[PDB]
Amino acid sequence: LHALLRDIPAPDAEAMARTQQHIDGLLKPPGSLGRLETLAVQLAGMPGLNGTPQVGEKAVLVMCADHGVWDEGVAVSPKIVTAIQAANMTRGTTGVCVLAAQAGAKVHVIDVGIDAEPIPGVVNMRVARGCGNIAVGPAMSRLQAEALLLEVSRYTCDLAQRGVTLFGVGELGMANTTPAAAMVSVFTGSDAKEVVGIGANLPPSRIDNKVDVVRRAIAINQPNPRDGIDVLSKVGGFDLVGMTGVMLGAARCGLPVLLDGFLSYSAALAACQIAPAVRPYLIPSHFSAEKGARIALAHLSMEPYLHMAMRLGEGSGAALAMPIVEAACAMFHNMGELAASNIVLP
Amino acid sequence: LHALLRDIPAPDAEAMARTQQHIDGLLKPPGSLGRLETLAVQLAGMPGLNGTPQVGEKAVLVMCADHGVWDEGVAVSPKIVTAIQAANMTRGTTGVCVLAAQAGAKVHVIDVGIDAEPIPGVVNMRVARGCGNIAVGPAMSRLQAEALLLEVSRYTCDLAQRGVTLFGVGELGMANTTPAAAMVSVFTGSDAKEVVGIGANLPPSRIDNKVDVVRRAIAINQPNPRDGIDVLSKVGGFDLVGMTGVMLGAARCGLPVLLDGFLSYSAALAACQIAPAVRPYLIPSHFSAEKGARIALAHLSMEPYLHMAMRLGEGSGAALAMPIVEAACAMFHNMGELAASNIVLP
Ligand SMILES: O=C(O)c1ccc[n+]([C@@H]2O[C@H](COP(=O)([O-])O)[C@@H](O)[C@H]2O)c1
Ligand SMILES: O=C(O)c1ccc[n+]([C@@H]2O[C@H](COP(=O)([O-])O)[C@@H](O)[C@H]2O)c1
Ligand SMILES: Cc1cc(N)c(N)cc1C
Ligand SMILES: Cc1cc(N)c(N)cc1C
Repeated sequence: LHALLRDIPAPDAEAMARTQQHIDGLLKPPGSLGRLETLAVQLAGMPGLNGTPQVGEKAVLVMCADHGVWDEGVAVSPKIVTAIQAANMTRGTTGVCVLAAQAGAKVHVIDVGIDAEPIPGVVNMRVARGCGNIAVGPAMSRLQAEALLLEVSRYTCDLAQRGVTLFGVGELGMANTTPAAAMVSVFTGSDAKEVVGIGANLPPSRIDNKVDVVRRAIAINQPNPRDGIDVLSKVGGFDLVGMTGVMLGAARCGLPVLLDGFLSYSAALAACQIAPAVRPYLIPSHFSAEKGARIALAHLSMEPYLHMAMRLGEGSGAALAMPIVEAACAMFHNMGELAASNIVLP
Repeated sequence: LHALLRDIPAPDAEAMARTQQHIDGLLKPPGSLGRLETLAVQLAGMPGLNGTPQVGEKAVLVMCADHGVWDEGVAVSPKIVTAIQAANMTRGTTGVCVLAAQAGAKVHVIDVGIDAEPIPGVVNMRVARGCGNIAVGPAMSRLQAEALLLEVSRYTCDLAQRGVTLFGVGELGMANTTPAAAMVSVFTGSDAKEVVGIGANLPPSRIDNKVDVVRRAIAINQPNPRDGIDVLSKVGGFDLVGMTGVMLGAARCGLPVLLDGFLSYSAALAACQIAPAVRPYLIPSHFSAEKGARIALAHLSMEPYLHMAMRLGEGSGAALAMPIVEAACAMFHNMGELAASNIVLP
């Protein structure tokens, strides 16, 4: 794991320089394509893409798991929905499945801790039947966190061998916006009230209880904000740990990762805390309607491309933004050049 | 033309109701897909789509024309770039061509007033070799404006016959952000300084001159803000008139139109002023980096889906958002239902 974090490659400034020069000479006013140009350059710096903005196979990894904190009354959805929905993921009827299909990406459903019997067709990496109730103690041990990080990381970079060049991350777990809020609060230094949202339609009246639970989880566990793994194991979850692992794996693989919503933001904060070298590989997708989204994105210093007021999770936003990443590549490779048209601009 | 505006159909509330009910029963927390759900319902109300959110063939109409106000030193790009770029549009090497190809849409290049010899492969609807310099008088006569509106409208709704269900609008004309700013100023009531931007990389030092020109154009022409056609003919342009015509044509055809950038916003203001019934058919794409974008979007009461800091024009943003429109349809048609999975939510 120390080896893993140690070998994360730095962006290729040489490739980025050639990219910028090429973009500037395209049939358009310099910089007129805004963030599309910026995105194209970023990709070019990623060693896994071979010095150029390109997109081969696409995959969305969905980490599924249950949370003990569900018993604290912080989620209105039945607990079994996690297992049921994970199963639907294999049938391609879920939101991320439909959106991924539109983007030509493949959805990988991974069980890292669902509290139910194993689901056929689902990748099995189950740590336990649900994580501990963070309200009264840790969600898991530090070893269980590190082990899962390692496992998911290898799985991710292994997919690279099969031709995957763009990753999307997502989750599925009833009550997971609670540990996510706790993590955001700890990494950010913001009060729980500022980060706790309604998750999956939590009634406004029950919001006060959710804030109390987050506070309790933090007071009891005393997670070290300077230790990302410590925070994840104490007030996080298996699904959140998995998302972090995907980010570390892609970074080590020198490939781009598309974040999704609020849950992915907390995992991204943890990842960047564990290994800053990961940041250059992160690509935002949309701006989650969850209350604590603005704060989480600010500390990540990211500005999403899409404002859809989405809050489904599953990696649905990640899939929706994949066409954008491909558009930056198309621009870079298919556009004509000013010089070829004898156009000279000041 | 009065017949045209008179026959614009109202949205189908019955179809929209069935749509909302169907979306609410999808395999996800009600409303969790945010603006995707809202978009899906909007499409369902459009009579041309036959009571359901669907997308058949896609087209982007690019209105090209030159402006006399160019001689006032408000644009840094050579005037011939309009003709040269219009030609490149036929070769598929321009920004909108590359982005449209990615979206599977066809680009229609239409010449409504380029100041150069006719370009082969370009649809000819030329009103004149460039419009009048709005700084010293009107850009065109009221009749020339009404005639072009009618011509473009018919062309647009005629494409519907060929299977087009989604339209994208765009333009090409050196110096056109000047008349666009003038129009936004008049329709909005905002001062020129608040709406004039740098267009295609206009040096910050030359911005003062551009503001003066806009003021002069308004003072001399005295356009009636309550008369959209009056405003277009006086301080608008052929390309701006064409964009307005596309919007009126699609609306009459009961079909959706994707706006592009700042130039499209001014055309949209004019269109909604001429016929309010057009508003329900307008779909925003991205948020233009042009200074007067926020104000124009506010009066249009629209919130773009994409924040790419783009300012190329051509309809490049419109093309970039087409996948989003298709995603709303995919969600609506391909997602599973809660009842089928025995999932019950409060
Ligand atoms: O991705 C987001 O921004 C997102 C925001 C709110 C809710 N969710 C989804 O809803 C679940 C978490 O909501 P909750 O109320 O059970 O804490 C989880 O399974 C996520 O997939 C996801
Ligand atoms: O669409 C926009 O928001 C947009 C914003 C700024 C500039 N443009 C493009 O640049 C041209 C107008 O810029 P300018 O400086 O000649 O007034 C015109 O041909 C447009 O296609 C387009
Ligand atoms: C200079 C220039 C300006 C614009 N507006 C466009 N579309 C293209 C080029 C090349
Ligand atoms: C209830 C519920 C919640 C979530 N978070 C998801 N993805 C799906 C469903 C059905």
